[PDB]
Amino acid sequence: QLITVDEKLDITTLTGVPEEHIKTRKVRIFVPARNNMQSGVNNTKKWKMEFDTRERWENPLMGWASTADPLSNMVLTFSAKEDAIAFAEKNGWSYDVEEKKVPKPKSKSYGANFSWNK
Amino acid sequence: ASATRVIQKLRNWASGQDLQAKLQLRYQEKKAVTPAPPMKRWELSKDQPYL
Amino acid sequence: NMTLNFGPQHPAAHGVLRLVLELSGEMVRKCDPHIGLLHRGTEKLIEYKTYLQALPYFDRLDYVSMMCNEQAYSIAVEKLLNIQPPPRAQWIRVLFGEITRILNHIMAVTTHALDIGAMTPFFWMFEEREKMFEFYERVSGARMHAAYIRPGGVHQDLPLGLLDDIYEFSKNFSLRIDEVEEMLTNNRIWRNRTVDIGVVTAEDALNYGFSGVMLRGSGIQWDLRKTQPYDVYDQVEFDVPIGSRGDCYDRYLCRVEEMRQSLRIIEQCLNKMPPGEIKVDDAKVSPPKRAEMKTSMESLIHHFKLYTEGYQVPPGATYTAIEAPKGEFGVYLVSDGSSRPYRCKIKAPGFAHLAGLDKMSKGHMLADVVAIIGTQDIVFGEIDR
Amino acid sequence: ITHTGQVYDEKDYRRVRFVDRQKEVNENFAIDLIAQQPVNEVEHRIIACDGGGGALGHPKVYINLDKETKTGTCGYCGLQFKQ
Amino acid sequence: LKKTTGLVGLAVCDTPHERLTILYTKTLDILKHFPKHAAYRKYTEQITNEKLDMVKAEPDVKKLEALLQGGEVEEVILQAEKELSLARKMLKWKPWEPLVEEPPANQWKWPI
Amino acid sequence: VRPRSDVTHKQLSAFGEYVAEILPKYVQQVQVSCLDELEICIHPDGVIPTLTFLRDHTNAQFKSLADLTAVDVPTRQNRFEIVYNLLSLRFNSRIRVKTYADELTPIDSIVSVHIAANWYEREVWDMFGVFFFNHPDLRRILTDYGFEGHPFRKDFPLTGYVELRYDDEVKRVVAEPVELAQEFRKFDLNSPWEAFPA
Amino acid sequence: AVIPHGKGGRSSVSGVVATVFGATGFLGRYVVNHLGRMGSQVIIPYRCDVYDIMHLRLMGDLGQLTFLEWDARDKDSIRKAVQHSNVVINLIGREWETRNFDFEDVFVNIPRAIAQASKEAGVERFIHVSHLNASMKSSSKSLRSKAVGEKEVRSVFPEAIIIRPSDIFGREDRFLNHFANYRWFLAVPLVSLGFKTVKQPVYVADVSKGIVNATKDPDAVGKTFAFTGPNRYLLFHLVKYIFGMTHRTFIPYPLPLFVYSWIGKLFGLSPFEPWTTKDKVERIHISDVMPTDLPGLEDLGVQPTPLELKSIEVLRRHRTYRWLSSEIEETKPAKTVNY
Amino acid sequence: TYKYVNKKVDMKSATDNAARILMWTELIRGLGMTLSYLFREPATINYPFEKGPLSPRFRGEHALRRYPSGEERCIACKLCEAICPAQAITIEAEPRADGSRRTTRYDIDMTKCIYCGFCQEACPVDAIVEGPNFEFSTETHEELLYNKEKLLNNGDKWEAEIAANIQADYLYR
Amino acid sequence: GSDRSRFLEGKRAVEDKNIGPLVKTIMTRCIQCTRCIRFASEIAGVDDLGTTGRGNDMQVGTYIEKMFMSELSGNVIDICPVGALTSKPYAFTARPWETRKTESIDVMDAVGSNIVVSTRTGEVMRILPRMHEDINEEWISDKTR
Amino acid sequence: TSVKPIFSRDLNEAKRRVRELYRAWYREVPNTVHLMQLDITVKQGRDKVREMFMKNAHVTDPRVVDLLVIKGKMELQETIKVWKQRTHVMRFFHETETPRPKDFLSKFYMGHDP
Amino acid sequence: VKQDMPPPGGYGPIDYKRNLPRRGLSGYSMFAVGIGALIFGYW
Ligand SMILES: NC(=O)C1=CN([C@@H]2O[C@H](COP(=O)(O)OP(=O)(O)OC[C@H]3O[C@@H](n4cnc5c(N)ncnc54)[C@H](OP(=O)(O)O)[C@@H]3O)[C@@H](O)[C@H]2O)C=CC1
Ligand code: SF4
Ligand code: SF4
Ligand code: SF4
Ligand SMILES: [Zn+2]
Repeated sequence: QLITVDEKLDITTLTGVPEEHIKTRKVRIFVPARNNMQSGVNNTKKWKMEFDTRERWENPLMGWASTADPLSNMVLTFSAKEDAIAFAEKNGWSYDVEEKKVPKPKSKSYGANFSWNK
Repeated sequence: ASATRVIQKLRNWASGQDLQAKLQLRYQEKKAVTPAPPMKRWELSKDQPYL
Repeated sequence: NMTLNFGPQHPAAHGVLRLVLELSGEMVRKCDPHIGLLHRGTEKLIEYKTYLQALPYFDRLDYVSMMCNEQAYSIAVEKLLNIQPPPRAQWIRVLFGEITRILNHIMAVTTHALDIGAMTPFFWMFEEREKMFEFYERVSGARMHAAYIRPGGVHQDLPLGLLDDIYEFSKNFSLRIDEVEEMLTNNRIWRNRTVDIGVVTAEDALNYGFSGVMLRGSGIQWDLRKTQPYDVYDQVEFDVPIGSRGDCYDRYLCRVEEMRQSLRIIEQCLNKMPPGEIKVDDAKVSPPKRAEMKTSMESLIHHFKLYTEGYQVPPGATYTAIEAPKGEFGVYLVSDGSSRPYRCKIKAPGFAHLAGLDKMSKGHMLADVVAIIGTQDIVFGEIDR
Repeated sequence: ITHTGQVYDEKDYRRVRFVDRQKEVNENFAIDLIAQQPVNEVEHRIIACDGGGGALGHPKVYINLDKETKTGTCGYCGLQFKQ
Repeated sequence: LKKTTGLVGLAVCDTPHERLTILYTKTLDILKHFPKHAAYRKYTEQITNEKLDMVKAEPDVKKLEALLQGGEVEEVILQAEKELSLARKMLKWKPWEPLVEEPPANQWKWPI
Repeated sequence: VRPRSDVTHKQLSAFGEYVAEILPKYVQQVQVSCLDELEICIHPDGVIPTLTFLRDHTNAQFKSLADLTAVDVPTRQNRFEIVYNLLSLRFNSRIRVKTYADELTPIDSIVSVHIAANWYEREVWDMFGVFFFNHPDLRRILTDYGFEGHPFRKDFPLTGYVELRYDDEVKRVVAEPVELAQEFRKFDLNSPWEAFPA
Repeated sequence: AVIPHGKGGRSSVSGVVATVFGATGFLGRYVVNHLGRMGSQVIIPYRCDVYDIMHLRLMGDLGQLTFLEWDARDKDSIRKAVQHSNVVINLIGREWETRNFDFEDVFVNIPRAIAQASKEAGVERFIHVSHLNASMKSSSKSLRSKAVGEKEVRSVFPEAIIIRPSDIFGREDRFLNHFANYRWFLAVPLVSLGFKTVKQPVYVADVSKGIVNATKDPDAVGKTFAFTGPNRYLLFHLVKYIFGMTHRTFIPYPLPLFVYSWIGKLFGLSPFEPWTTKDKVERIHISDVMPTDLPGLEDLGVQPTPLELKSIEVLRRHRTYRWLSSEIEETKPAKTVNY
Repeated sequence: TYKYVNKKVDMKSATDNAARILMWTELIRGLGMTLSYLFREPATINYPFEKGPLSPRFRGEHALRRYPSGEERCIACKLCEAICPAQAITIEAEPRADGSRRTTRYDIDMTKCIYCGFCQEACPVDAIVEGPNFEFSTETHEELLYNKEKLLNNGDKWEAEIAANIQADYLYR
Repeated sequence: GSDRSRFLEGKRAVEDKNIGPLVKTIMTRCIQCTRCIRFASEIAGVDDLGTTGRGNDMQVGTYIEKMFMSELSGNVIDICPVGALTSKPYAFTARPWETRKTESIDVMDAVGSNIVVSTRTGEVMRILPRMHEDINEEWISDKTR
Repeated sequence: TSVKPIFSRDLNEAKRRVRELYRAWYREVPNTVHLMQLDITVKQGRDKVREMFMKNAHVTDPRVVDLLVIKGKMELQETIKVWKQRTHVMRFFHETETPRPKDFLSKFYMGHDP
Repeated sequence: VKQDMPPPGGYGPIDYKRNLPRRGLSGYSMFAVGIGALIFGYW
C-alpha cells in the first residue's frame, strides 16, 4: 500500500552536494536565445537551467583561466518549464524562471513594398 | 642467424624442428513464434575435428 | 578465516586488484574482488565529447586489445547513422582485428605463465608482439592506442608495403606458438597447476554472463563472429575452438587455438583484400581528403564542420557487440540528434568474468586464485571504465 | 622580447621564473619575415595562392590584384602581390 | 549410449524419452489451471503438446534431438522443467491480469 | 545504406507481440527499431516477471544478461531508465527490456533471475543512485570508499567537488574542494539549423 | 603587489612572494606548507642536494615553488633570491656549530646579510627568527649569539618582525623526540632530577601559522612576538610523559650539569651531527622566560595547541609492537606547573 | 565450424607412459627448447647507439611549422583547440599589426595531451604537426607545458624531417 | 547541400573597401543576398549601401568610398549571414563555439535593449543583440556593442 | 503525495532504524580509532557521528530517511572492516582544510562571490 | 595512387597447425639402457 507525504520531494540530502553549493547557488531556467549571427532556430527550442556564474581568476604560471566553482559548466536541458522547476525544488537550488519569448507573427508580402504610395 | 652450422644443429636437435626456416631475426489457435529460427548446431571442422 | 588484501600492487595480480580474501589455512574461503581502482570516468567523459573525439577513449578501455575495441564503437556509430564502411576498410578492420586478437592472446597466455612462474614464454612472444606493434605504428602512427579504426572506416589506407610484412610475420609466427606449447601445453607441471582449477559448468557460465572463451571453454558453442557476423568476418572461414572439461588448462588450449585460427583469418585477408577506398564517401560522416578540402569549397565547409562540431548522429539507441579477444565487447550508445553522445555504457567482457571469481575459486589455495585471474584475461581498464 | 613582446616585468611576480634558467624567445621573428618577402608581380587581374605546393600549402584562394594601389595579400601567407 | 554431453556440467540422462515424457505431461497438467483464455496457457500448451507428440513419435534419441532441436536431449529436459518452474511461478504472478498502471506521460519519449 | 534483412524485422516484431500478449500486465510499449532490435518496455513491477519469462520460456530462451544500465533523463519524472540487454544463444537473438525508476523509488533486483546482475546493479547504485531491493550485497563498486554523490547523474559536475593531494603537515592524503587550473572549456556545439528528418 | 584572486585553496593567488632560506629544515617544512597552501609565491634557497629538497616540491601548485642554489659565504646568492620576493622569512639555525659555520654565523652573521639585502631589494617585511629566552647573557653560546643578532637585524631591516618561539615539538622534533631518544641510556640523566626545569613546548604548526600570518598582517611590523604555548611544564613531567606515551620505562637520574656539559662535549665531538651537544644540554636545562608582555600565537591568529593533543602522533614511532596501539585518553596526561 | 581443443592399456602404451612419468621426458623436452634459443642471436638493440624503427606517421612530439618564407603557418582558426580530445591546446588570438591573423598565445599542455594526432589531422594550413621526436622527458612538470615559442622552436629544429615525413604521407591523407 | 564540388573552373574576387572603423567588409565573401541594402534602408534610414553592376561582378558596396556612418551600423554584421563584412574590433579574438553566452541588459542607453554578453575564459569578447519584441527587436546601438 | 514506501511506512518506523544505526556507530567509534590508529579521541569521534547524524536531522520524509540509513549502514560496513583506510576516515574530520568564515564582513574582505 | 594490395596470384600459404614432433626413444628401450647401467655399476 502507498503512503502519504505532502513534503515537496527534496532529496538534497541524498544528492551528495557540498552544503555551500546548495544554499548559495541560484540557477536560472531560460530558453536559450539565438545568436543573432545565425538565423536557425533549432537552439531556441528546449528549456535549459544554468547555475549562476562564479570566479574565473587568471592562472599565474600559464595565464589559463582557472575556476573554483564545480557547477559552472553544468547546464541541464529540460523539455518543459514545469519539469525544470521540479528539478530545482527537489535538488534544493533556488530558481528564477524566465518566460519563453517567441517572435511575434509578422505580416509580410512582396507586393506591399512595391507600393509607391507607401 | 650466423649459426656456423654446428650451433644451428644443436639448435635443430634440441628444438626438434628447423628454426632456420622460421628465424627470430627478420631480414630484408495462433502459432507460438520464437524470436528467430533455432540456430543450427555448428559442423565439426573437417581439416581437424580434434587437436 | 584470515582476512588479507591480495593487494593493489601485487606482482601477480594483473594491474591493481584488491582481492580481499578470507583464507582458511591456505584455502581461500571467500573471494570479494574490489574494483574501481582504475575507474577513471570513461563513460561520463564521453557524454561531453563529440563522436570522433570519444574514439580515442575506446582504445584505452581495454588497451591490450587496442583496436578490436575501436571496431565496436565504429560499428555502433555506423549503425546509428545507417552508414556502412567501404569494402577495403572492412577487410582492414578484420585484418587488424585479428592481429589484435593474437596480441591479446600472447598477452593473456604469457602473462598467465609469468604469474604461474614460467618467465621464458613471455620474452619469446613479446618479441613477436613487438613486431606486430610495428604494424600498428606503420599503419596508424602509434604503437598502441592507434585511433586507426574510426566510425566510418579506417583513417588512412595501409602503407604501401605493409601487407607483405604482415605476411612474413604470419608465415612464421606459427612456429613461435609451437615453441611455447612444447614448454607448457604438455609440461608435466603446467597441467597440474591449471588442470581441474576453476571448472565452470555450462549452465552457470551462461547464467553469470561469462560470454567469451570462458563460455567456449565449457563447451557452449558461441562466437559472435559466426553467430552474428560483423564486418566481413562472414566472408572468411575459421573454426571456433570449443572446449570440453572446461578448466584453466582447457581454456588456455582454446586461446592458443584462436591464435592459430586468427593466422588462418589473417592469411585470407591478405589473399583477398579489395582495391577501393578506406572511408565512406559521405563527407557528411567521413572527413574530406586533404587535397579536396584545400581545393573545393564544399570540402572545406565539410572539414570545418566535421572537426569543430561533429557527425550529428540521428536520434536512437543501439547495443552492438563484437567478439573482442577477451569476450563480448558491446557499446550501448544512446544518442540524441546532437553531435556528442548521451550515454555510452561499455559492456566489458571482464565485469562479468571477475564476478565469477567467487563462484570459480571456492575451496582453492592462494596459488589457485593467481591462476584463475589469469584465465579470465582481466584488464582492469575494461572492468573499471 | 617575444613575438607579441611578452615582458614579464622588473616588478612582476613571475619574472622570478627565469632566474637561473633562460627564456624561450624567437630569432627571425615572423612579423618581419614576410615583410622581407618580395612582391610577387603578376599579369592577371586575379591570382591564386596555393601557398606553394598544393596539398602541402593552404586552402587555395584567389586574390584580386586589381588595384596597384594595394598589393593583394593572401590572408594565409601574408604575401603581397604586385599586379 | 553417448559417453557425455558437450556442456561440461550436464550429465547423460539414460531413459531420456521417459524423463521428457514425465516432465512434458506434468507441465501440461499445471497449465490446466491457468485461466482458460490466458495467453500463456494457449501458447505453451501448443509448444509442449508438439514437443511430446514428437517425443512419443520418435523412438531414436538422435533423430529426436533433430526434431525438436534442443541440441543434446539433456538440454531439452532442463528447458522443459525450467518452463515447468516458470509455469508454477506465473500462476502465482498472475501476468494474464490487466496492465499494472499506464506509464507517466512522456516517460517513453526519447528525443529530448 | 546498411544491409537490412527484412526477414528479421518481421520475426522480431512477431515475437514482440508474442511477449505483449503473454504478459499483457507489465508490458507498456513494444517496438522493433529500424536497427532491427526489440525493446520491450515494462512497468518497474514487471522486472522480475518479464525477465524470468524470457530466461525460462521454450519459445524465448534469453539466458545471459549482456548489460544493465541506467540512462538519466533529468526532464523525465522517473529520472532513470534502467535498460537490461539480454541474449539468446538458442535463437541467436536479443531483446532489451527497459523500465523507469525515480531516485527514491527502488527497482527489484534480478540477481535471482541472472546472477550476472549482482555486479551491474551495484554499478547502477554507485553511479546513478537507483536502489535494488533484495540485492545480496549492494555497495559502491566503482567510486572511492568515502565518495559522496552519485557520479553519472547528469546533475553531477564532471570534475566533481573533491580532489586529493598529499599534505606534509598531516602526512596523509587529504581531500580539498576541487580547484582546477584550466576549467573544462565548455564548447557549445549544437548548430541552430536542423536536418529535415528524412 | 599581487591582487589576491581565487577561492582560497591551491591553484589560487594570495600575492606573497617570500624567500624562506631555511626551508629545508624542521620548521621550514611547515612554513612552506602554509605559504604553499595559501597560494603564495615561495622562493626556497637551498644548499642541500636536490634529492633532499624533493619533499618540498609536492607542496604548492605548478609554479608556486622556485628553488635557488645558494651559499652562505657568497653575498651574491642572497642578493638574487630576494630580487623578486616581497616577504623574507629567516629560519637559519643549528645546534652544533659546524666546522665552517659557528653560532654567530648561523644566527647573527648570516641572518644579518640576508635582511640587509632584503632591504636593498625593497621587501615589504622581514621576519627573523631567534630563540625564545635568548637573553643576551644566557648560558648557551647559542642563546647569547641569537640575541646578539636580533640586535643587528633591527639595524639592517628595522622592524623586521622577529619571532622567538619556545621549545618546538612536532613530528621530527628535537624537544620531544630527543628525550624519547634517551632510551639508549637506560636511565635518564636530568639535573635537579628533571625538576627546576620549567619549559613550555609549542607545536611546529602553531609556530608556522603564526609566522605566515605575520607576513599577511599589518600589526606585526616592529614587533617581537614570542610564540610560547598553551601550558608550561617542569621538565620532569615532560620527560616522563614522553616516556609515558612511548610506553618505555623512566629512570630519572640526577647528574651534575657540570659533568653533563661534558657528556654533551662527547657527543659534540662526534663528526656526524652530534646526537647531543654542550650547548643543547645547557639549553635543555635552561628554564623558559615568563609570559612577560610579548604578544602571542593567538595574537597572530593561531590559538596555541596543547602538547598532549598531538603528542600521540610525534611519539608513536617510538613505541613497540603492541604499545603502538595505545591512544592518549586512556593514557594519563601529566600535571601543569606554571611556577 | 567448431573444433574440440581437448576432446581426448597395452604394456607398451603403459610402459611408455611410465617411461615418461619416471624419466621426466616431457620436462627434458622443455629444457631442449630453451637451450636452442640460448644459441639464437638475441633481438635487443643498443638503445642510444641503435634506434627502434619508427615510420613517417609516428606522432611523437608536437611542433608548429612555418612557411619557407618565414611566416608561421598557424592562422588561429582554433579548430585544433576544438577537436583536441583532452582540452590540451589553449589558443587566444588578435590581429597582428600586419593586419593578418596570428595566435598571441598557443599552449599545448603535453601532460594533458594524449598524442591522438587529430590536431595533425584538423589543421587546414597544417601548422601543428606531430613531430618525430619521442625523447623529450623533462625533470620538471612546468617544462612539459609548452607555449608558442617552444613549439615554434621545436618546429624550426625538426622542420627538415617533419617536411620529409609529411612529404612521404600526404598522398595517403 | 551536397557532399562535393564540381566547380572545376576558376573563382572570382572583389576588392575590399572601407565601410568604416567598425565593420570589416572582406566582401569577396558576399552572396549578393541584399539584406544589408535593405537594413541600411529600411531599418536604418541610411540608404547608402547599394548594388553596383550586373552579372557575376554585382558587388554590394558603396559606389564612392563614403563610410557607413550611422547608429544601428553594427547590426549589418549580425544580419549578413556570410562573414563578408564582420566586426573589426572583434576581428580574430575568438571563435563562437568557445564563447559562453550570458543574457543581460543594455545600460549605455535608457531603452534598456536586451543583449547577450559573449565571454571567453572570463573577459567579455563581444556583446550582440538578443531579441525582445517590445524593447530592442534583434537590434542594438553602435555604442552598446 | 501518494508515494510507495521503501522500508518504513511512517517516519516513526523509520526513526527506529536511525536509532539502531546510531547505536552501531556509537559502539564502533572506539574500535576504529584503535584499529586505524587514528589520532582522534573516541569522545571526539562519537561527536562526529553525532554531527553527521544531526546534519540531516531536518528530514521528515519517510522514504528519504530510509535511504539515508541504507547509505549510513553501508558506510559503517566499510569502516567496520578496514576497507576505509585512515585517510578515508579522517576526511570526515576535515582536518587539513582551512575553515571559511561565514561573517559577511569576512567574506567581503576575501571573496568576489560569497 | 598505388594501393598496397596482395601480390598478384595471392600470397603463399601459411601454417595454422601445430607441427609439434612426437619424437622419443621407446619406453622399453629407455628402461633397458638404464637398468643395464645399474647392473654394470653394481658389478
Ligand atoms: N625547534 C627548535 O629547536 C627551535 C628553533 N628555533 C629557530 O627556528 C629556526 C628553524 O628551526 P629548525 O627548522 O628546527 O632548524 P634546523 O636545524 O631544521 O635548520 C633550519 C634551516 O636552517 C638551514 N641552515 C642551518 N645551518 C645553515 C648554514 N650554516 N647555512 C645555510 N643554511 C643553514 C637548514 O638548511 P640545511 O640543513 O640544508 O643547511 C634548515 O633548512 C632555527 O633557525 C632556530 O633558530 C627557535 C626555537 C626552537
Ligand atoms: S589549426 Fe592549424 S592553423 Fe588553425 S589554429 Fe590550430 S594550428 Fe593554427
Ligand atoms: S594530439 Fe590529440 S590531444 Fe595532443 S593536442 Fe593534438 S589533439 Fe589535442
Ligand atoms: S548582406 Fe552580407 S552578403 Fe548579403 S549582401 Fe550585404 S554583404 Fe553581401
Ligand atoms: Zn597564401
